[PDB]
Amino acid sequence: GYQTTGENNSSDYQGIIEDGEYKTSKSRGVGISQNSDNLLNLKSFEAGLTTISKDHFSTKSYIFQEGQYLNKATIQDWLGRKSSSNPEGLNPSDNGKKEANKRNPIYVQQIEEQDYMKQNNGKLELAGMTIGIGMNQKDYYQKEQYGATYSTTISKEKRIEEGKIAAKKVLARVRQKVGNNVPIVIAMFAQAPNDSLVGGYFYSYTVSKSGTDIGSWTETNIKSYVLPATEDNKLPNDNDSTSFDNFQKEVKNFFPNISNVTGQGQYKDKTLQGLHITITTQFYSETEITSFTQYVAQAAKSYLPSGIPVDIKINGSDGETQSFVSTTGGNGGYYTHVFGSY
Amino acid sequence: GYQTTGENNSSDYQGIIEDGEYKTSKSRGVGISQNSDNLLNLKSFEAGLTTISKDHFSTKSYIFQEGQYLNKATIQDWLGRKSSSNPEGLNPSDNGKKEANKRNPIYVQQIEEQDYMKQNNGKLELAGMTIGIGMNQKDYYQKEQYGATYSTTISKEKRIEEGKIAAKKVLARVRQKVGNNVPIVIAMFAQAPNDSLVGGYFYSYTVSKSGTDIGSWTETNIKSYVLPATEDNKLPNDNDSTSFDNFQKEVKNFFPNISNVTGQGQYKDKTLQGLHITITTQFYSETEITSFTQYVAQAAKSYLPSGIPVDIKINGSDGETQSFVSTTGGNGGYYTHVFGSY
Ligand SMILES: [Mg+2]
Ligand SMILES: [Mg+2]
Repeated sequence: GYQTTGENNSSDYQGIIEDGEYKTSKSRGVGISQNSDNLLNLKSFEAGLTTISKDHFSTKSYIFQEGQYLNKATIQDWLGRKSSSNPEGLNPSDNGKKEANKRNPIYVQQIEEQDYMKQNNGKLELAGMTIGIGMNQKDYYQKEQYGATYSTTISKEKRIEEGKIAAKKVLARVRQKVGNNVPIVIAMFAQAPNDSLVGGYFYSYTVSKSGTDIGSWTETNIKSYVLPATEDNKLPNDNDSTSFDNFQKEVKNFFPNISNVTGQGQYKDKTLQGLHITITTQFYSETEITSFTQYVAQAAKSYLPSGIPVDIKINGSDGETQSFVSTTGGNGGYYTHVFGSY
Repeated sequence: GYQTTGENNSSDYQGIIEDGEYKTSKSRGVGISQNSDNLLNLKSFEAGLTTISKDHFSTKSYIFQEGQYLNKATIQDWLGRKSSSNPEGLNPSDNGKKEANKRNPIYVQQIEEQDYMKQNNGKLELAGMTIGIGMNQKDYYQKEQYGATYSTTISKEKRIEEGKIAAKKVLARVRQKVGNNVPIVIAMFAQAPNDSLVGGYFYSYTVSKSGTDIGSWTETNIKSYVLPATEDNKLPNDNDSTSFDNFQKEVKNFFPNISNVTGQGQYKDKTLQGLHITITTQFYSETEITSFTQYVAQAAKSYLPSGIPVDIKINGSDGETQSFVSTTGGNGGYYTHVFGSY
């Protein structure tokens, strides 16, 4: 039969085990290949789809089911170019043209489904769905076989337009599979370019309560930014940026050997929501790890912006995590853990 | 001047920053080379030296100083064979013999110092010291240049005897450097062999309150054991072993792809004190990580021995830690953290 994973709570969904195995997505793997040139796009797409879901289908009242209605083959077809051989393709036909401004580009890069279930007489019933559609900003391609990479820059306006076109087709198709009564949230994502140190971002969503017409769109403004910031990639808040810089300076030279400090800040508009930081250093003893971990927690509380969740992973040179330091936010909240040897 | 790292507390020592840098050991690095054929010996030696220290020099009343009195060069000399060129060597002279039962073996493999300080008029003063001496069980060596590895098996009796001989020399030498009034704990360790999946163990200690004579020895019995257990390497408690096996079985097949589960159990005599477990699996999405992490916490609470600290690191296939699950012990205590993307 089915059992849940996890307990009922206000932060995460319970998931599903069926017949002794986690009930994996019917499209498992498709996102890896669709994002091969920048896997951070997969990670931010998925993370954002889950937060959008949490805002519409409460973790307290829905169980999360990995998407079952759209399988890998179907998503692969939809992500292909339309042709007489692939009539369901959402991307434009190959007009044969090699010029970046004349070709029909790939507008649609990834699609994921998350299903939200309610319990009915010991059985799960589909009660909500979130669909993400990831749209290219740059579409990379080759003029020749193992040859050089070119790109078509898709304007924000065109991306938005083609996203709405794709959303309407996806909604029509999904409605045939799930029926007319399930609320469906469709969330539009902009893929980061291949050289980006952060994944892409969600820019809008719509909620279809019934039918196939697309109603309003609600614009969204959650974005991630690399740390430390640079002249070309500034944070929305300079004070947060200088705070990070202070933390980095305070940590970097703890040992004779310099420690690398990088991270991401998540913003809603211009307001910092959280920090994720990774420190990488060379440790040569367990007591060095204990001391550094204490000092990182001190430096974080002193110098990093307060009142927000901060997670700091402390890795050795080989990438093995030796400790971590965190606060959920509020105040007096840092926590540490060292993954020591017996 | 000096500042501490960390806050005053009952679980860890505060450490020392001097002139903007952590005050590293004067023998930093020596343990890496002394344990090259099994680095788990370094890790368990250091971890155990810290726990022995905590039992004698309270974390609430001493600051930890990385060993300053014995430098790398001196430890290297002491760990060498005695000769007219190296009169301070603690290991026997090279009698030139190639037969494993005729050669003088290397008895002494590693030495580490930890210093414990009290504050006096804004200055730190040496108030205690722990010295570990690691003794071989098997001593590996070559009869020829880039040639084959042989070993001398050193009996438990001989190891113990030679350990006491080495301890007395180390005590005499250290007393000249630190004076006659500082309590010195000398802790004897047995190196694990080169193929061991666990580091070695502390077998005895003595406390020198003054002078150079070695008093009693107190036998100790903390040991680590690999998980899952095997016919050749059983846990001291079969019920703990079968409990681990149950946990492993319950986790292993969560995904279509099998998950590897290994670990260590720390025992005092025959009584389990704690578990460290590492799970390694292939994740393809952030929702898979959330669900697995919940389920690991459930399985741990259901099936693993209760009333002890358990730490479970959950790694992806590339060794990157994706989440972890822990309880300090007692009851209703599991905690989880997912290192998710924004
Ligand atoms: Mg320095
Ligand atoms: Mg299976």
